[PDB]
Amino acid sequence: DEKRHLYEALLRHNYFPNQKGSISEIPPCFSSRTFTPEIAELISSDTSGRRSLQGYDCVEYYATRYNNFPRTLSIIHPKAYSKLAKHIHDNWEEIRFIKENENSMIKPDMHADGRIIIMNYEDAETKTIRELNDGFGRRFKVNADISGCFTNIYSHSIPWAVIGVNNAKIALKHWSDKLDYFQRQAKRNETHGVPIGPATSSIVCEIILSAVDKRLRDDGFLFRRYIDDYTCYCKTHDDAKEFLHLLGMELSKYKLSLNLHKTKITNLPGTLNDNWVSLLNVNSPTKKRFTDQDLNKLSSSEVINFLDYAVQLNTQVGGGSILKYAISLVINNLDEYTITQVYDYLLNLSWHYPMLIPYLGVLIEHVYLDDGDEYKNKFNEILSMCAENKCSDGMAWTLYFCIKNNIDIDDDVIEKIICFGDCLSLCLLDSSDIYEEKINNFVSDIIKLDYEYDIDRYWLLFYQRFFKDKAPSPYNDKCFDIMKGYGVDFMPDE
Amino acid sequence: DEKRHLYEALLRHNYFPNQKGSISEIPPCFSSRTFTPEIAELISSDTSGRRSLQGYDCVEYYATRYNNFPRTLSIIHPKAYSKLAKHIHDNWEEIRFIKENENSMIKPDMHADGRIIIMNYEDAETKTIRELNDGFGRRFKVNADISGCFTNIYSHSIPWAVIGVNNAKIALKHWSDKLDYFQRQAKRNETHGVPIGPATSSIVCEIILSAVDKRLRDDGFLFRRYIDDYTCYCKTHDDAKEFLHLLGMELSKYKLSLNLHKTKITNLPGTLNDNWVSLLNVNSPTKKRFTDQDLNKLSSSEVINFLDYAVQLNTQVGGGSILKYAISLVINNLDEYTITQVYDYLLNLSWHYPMLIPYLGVLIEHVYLDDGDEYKNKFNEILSMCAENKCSDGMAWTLYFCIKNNIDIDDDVIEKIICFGDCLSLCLLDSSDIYEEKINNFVSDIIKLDYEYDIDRYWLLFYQRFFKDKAPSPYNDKCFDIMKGYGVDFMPDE
Amino acid sequence: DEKRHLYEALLRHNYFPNQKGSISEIPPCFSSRTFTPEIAELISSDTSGRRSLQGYDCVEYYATRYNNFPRTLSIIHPKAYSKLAKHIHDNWEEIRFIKENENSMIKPDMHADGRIIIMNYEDAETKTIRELNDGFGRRFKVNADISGCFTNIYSHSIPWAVIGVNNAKIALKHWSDKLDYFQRQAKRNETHGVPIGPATSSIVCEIILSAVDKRLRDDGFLFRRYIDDYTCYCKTHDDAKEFLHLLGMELSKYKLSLNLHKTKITNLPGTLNDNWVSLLNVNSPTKKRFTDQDLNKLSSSEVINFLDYAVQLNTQVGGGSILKYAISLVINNLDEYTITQVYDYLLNLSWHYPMLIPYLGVLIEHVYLDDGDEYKNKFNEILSMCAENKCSDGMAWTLYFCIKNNIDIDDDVIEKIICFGDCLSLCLLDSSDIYEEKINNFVSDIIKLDYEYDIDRYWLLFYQRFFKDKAPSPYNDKCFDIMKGYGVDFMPDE
DNA sequence: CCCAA
DNA sequence: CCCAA
DNA sequence: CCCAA
Repeated sequence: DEKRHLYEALLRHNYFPNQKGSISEIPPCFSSRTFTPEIAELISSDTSGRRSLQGYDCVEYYATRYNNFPRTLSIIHPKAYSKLAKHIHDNWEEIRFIKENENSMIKPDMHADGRIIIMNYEDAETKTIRELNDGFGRRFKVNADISGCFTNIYSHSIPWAVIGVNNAKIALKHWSDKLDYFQRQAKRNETHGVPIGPATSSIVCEIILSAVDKRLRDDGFLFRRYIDDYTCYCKTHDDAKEFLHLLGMELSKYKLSLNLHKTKITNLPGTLNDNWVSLLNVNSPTKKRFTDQDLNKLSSSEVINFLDYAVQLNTQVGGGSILKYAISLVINNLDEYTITQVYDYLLNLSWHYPMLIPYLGVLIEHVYLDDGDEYKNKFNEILSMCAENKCSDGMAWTLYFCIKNNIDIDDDVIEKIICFGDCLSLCLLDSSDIYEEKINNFVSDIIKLDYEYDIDRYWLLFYQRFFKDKAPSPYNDKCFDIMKGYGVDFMPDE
Repeated sequence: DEKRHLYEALLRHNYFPNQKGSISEIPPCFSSRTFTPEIAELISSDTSGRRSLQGYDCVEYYATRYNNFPRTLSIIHPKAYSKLAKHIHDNWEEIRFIKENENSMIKPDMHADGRIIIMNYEDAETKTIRELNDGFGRRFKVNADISGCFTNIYSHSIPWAVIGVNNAKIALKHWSDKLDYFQRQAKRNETHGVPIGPATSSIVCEIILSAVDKRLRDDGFLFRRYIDDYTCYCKTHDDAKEFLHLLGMELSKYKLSLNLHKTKITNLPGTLNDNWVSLLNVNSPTKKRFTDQDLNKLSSSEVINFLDYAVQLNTQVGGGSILKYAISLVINNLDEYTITQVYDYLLNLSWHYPMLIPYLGVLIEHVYLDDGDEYKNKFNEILSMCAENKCSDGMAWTLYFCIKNNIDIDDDVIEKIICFGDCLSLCLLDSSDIYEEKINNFVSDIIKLDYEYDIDRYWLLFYQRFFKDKAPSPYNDKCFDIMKGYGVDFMPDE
Repeated sequence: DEKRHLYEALLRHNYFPNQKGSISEIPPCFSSRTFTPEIAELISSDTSGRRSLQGYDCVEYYATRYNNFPRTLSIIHPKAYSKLAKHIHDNWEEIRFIKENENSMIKPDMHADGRIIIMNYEDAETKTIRELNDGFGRRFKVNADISGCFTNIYSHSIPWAVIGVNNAKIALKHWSDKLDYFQRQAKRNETHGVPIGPATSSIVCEIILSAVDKRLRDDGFLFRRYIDDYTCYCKTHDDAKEFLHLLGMELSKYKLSLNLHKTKITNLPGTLNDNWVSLLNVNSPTKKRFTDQDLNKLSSSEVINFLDYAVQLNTQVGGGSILKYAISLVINNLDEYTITQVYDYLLNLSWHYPMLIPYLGVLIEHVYLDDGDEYKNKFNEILSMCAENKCSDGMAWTLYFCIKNNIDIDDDVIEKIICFGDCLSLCLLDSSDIYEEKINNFVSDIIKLDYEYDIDRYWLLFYQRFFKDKAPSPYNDKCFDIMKGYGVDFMPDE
């Protein structure tokens, strides 16, 4: 069923930020499964407890981009998220028009693994044919980015996209207003912004932007929207300017604005991908298959020189995730002679760029990690860099590697982890049970601060300690008790 | 025999512009065969008919270059061309000194297919050895282009190249003066310019430039001439300047001038080809043979990324036919999975660059052209672009593909084809017999205009309608009747 | 034994400049073998003879770099070199601390072929792991070159590096002062500069720079020294500036200075090699092994286009020996169809860049050198270029090829060789015995000039003529008689 | 692997 | 195929 | 080999 798959996607698969295709932003030890729709129904049915503050804060997870710029993913508190997901499920007949939006490529869709939101799920076949069909006969390409699609989207504009702005103003119940209310409750009862990473906020953004897509489609524009990025194909240059103008009016109707720095008009034919993508693939040592596995095994010189050229392209161009693309090109065609060289190169690049840290888990088995403790020092230096740069993705993945592979962590970097206080990193540290007293001191400071949003920012740590009977429930409601009684575990075993 | 091969080359093979090596400028449905030297002798023997105007105009065929710049190829009227080819044949003993010109690479030569003029016929072996032998010991390379070798060459300078300028001035019969007269009669009795594409004008240009080559050779210069482009290899820089000066005086002796924008002096060692050629071949996915056909079959990612890199190189460098070179690199190593992707990419690039249109005939069989009529819309949009940009090569090749592969053509683009009025495109439209009344209206307008040059500009259309008994002969001479009686057909069946 | 291997390395293997890894700076017909430590002991024991001048001059050998910049290698006179090598051997216990210097990569080391100094002997395994371990956790790379490590190194600073500057000043016997004296006697009793190429001067430079390396190491700096080039890896930018400052003080302590033009600070991660190295290897047609020899045989188009791209990279970047790297990439994977093309390309590039001349010996057998005498003209034009540009490496290698392969040399270029008067080229000319009277006139001019340094600059030519009984010994000592009596030959047969 | 320092 | 939006 | 002049 579409409805049941939507419910299980919202809670069991796309609650945590898990929208990436190949490697996740979060280590795989964190999983939102065993959090079923029945449990969320029981949470939403709970009315006990008193909150001094209005709304709920969320666990914040800082993941670096390719330019080391932090992006704040969020894990919503399960009470507010359960209510929001239940309301989205209950009115899915009125919401599912976002599925039949041909212009939006990244939208809800029934996937095999159980998700609804997967970025870049479509294959290169249909992708290539689609951009060649859209770009045919047109000599201008328009790239326009919404400035604040996650950070300043208007929750009160959720009705305005559904029934119209004027009709929603006269009408002030409808499901869109309740969706607005629950989306506000997801983040501290704040009217602006949505948590990045869950599919509920992606559904809300699709609902808001579907009216803009419909208005642009009714004017005859050929365009594709990936989340907030619009790519339009225009026969003439005034058509590009008119698309930009009409998109500006349609975004300003819902209190949104184009990123004036990011919008650009290029001459077709450009490239189907970015230019660095073709530069990398045309220089890839693994670009041709041989159908025998011994032939397509890369040597040391090939991979080392290709990664050096990738660093050259990242410095010179820097138009995207060049290093991650090249590493994913060469990481699966390695032989056992060259594992140490590529692994040390990945260690250096991962110290410089934390987004390359998860690739260390690809070759984490072949590398003799005991050795002469040099790898322990390198991993702890990576942890120091992650604590200094305040990035949660690299620290979480490195801590996952150290816990799984029994790499020892010094006390000095544990002090830096507590000073940073990333919720997922502290969840991993609590799951190791070595550092119980420091986690206890941290959560005691959070409790004695008596701020409800401070507890909400570490609800996952508090629930992981409560579920293992290491700490009482910080809240006075029954949501944590309901989740513990039905065996909800966000750090499950295999 | 050299003489008979020359005659049959001039009339049966190199009458139409057919000097290209791999793919012709004209679709293969047009052929100058079945136009034998005996028929041209009979045409030249004909003296009947009266012309109000002096000379003959020619069919004009606008072929795009790599930068979309139009180049006007010309098909000479068969009366003037027959007289010109007969005069060139009859005095071939006095003309054939252009064969023994070592500096001119593109010159008449007895070829297997029957032509005398084929551009770049020589193999990479002798080419590579020749530019390495010429460039050895020299540190300067001079590239100097004649500005108007086709557009402002002096017909009265045809005697001046043969017997000398002063001796030809005192002499004012000689065969060079009659060659001048027939070359003038080839284009409207105009003293300046030669029709591009036939080998008669190439022979005339070789005759004129052979004296310049002899004067440069007698001074000890090591140089190579490709049509109008001079490439000289010099030990010192003053030798380069002295070559430029002496070439300027030798060209000004025959009322020619160097293209001052195009001339340049580069430092040896450069590259044997252009720099983009080596950039393409060093990045080519097909650059290495494997001797088994399954191994050297390119995947989708390889060809798509190589063509994206080719578009990048065409935008960034633009020093030559980059896209045509890369397409010819990858078009013969395609598997049946990737035919649709590469064909759609070629359709887009061919809409943007009409010179890539003939490559659509390489994969015209494997593509399911019926489908859902999308390919029909794409071909008609290409026809619209060709009508708007006023290019005859792309329109002629697209019309050939549509007629051969039964792609339907709307009336709206037929209006644009009649508005453009390309002679070869209208020949194809008349050969389809669907659009008889519109072609009849067009030729009725040409007849009622009563301009002899206007009839000469569409002589091929008029003769194709006369040969199929769809229209009477527009002329009053017996040339068309002679060609019809001996079964001359410029649109023959296989 | 380490001591005996050091002695035989200093005299039999690393007397001549033979520090290169793959191809030597000197043709292999020159060999310093059959010059044993016993013979050098006998030379140093000799006290006969009188010298008007103090010290000895050395044979000068001008080898081009990648930018055609001459570098003066030197072959020390065997009396001064024998004394210097004997003194270095006799106190090797006090000198061998330069072996245990971890920061210096190019240092004395017991090698299989008998040398102690081989540049870049270490494999890519340990090299790659070492630069990845050193560059981990650091974001700045410092490249600082000593300006005059060969040309203005202070011989009187040899004690200052050993016992300290102040202690050596108070002390004014010690072995360092005698090493200073013998190093001065090696080059004309001059206090500044060392002869480039022998391992004795490399040992002296290592002795001087070992104190600087120790002072930089005791401050906690992570750095690597290749001859005169320092590469330091720093966590912060002030650490880079502090390394530069401390290295400046440590060099100024021994009257050395940094090359202020060459020093630079780059951002890690850069590339393990230079950027052009990865650009060449990522574009190399031979970069992947196939384990069957027929598959990894390069075609003509592959090598020709790769060498054209290499010339493009050498012109555009010019950061190192790009052409030599690419030629060594493609010279060992050639098939017999493409030998002529690559050989002519190498002939052109070797005329333009004499450092590529030794590669002509790789394919000197497969090329039909008799032919139509064109290769003779090309080799003599290369000899003319070498005489004009005053380069000894290209002339010596070309003369070796002409003598070995019986390529005739005209008298006109022999005049240019005598006018240049390179000692090794004249040694080869004397070893051919064709040009005996011209070599006799040259050495008669040197003798009648009555300058002892002029005889010392051609001591190798004088000894080669004396050993073959073609001329008497120019000196009045017994060193040449000792070398002749024990069969020392610097041009030995196989 | 293949250069140079 | 392999990124990101 | 594969373009253009």
